[PDB]
Amino acid sequence: NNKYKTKLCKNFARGGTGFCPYGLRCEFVHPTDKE
Ligand SMILES: [Zn+2]
Repeated sequence: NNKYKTKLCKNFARGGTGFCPYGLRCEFVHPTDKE
């Protein structure tokens, strides 16, 4: 289900930028990040 590391970025939150400045190195987990 969840290992608790599913922190959808404020960047990728609807109404935000949609781009994390950190990219892949972003600590916040993207909804794009699949297994
Ligand atoms: Zn991110």
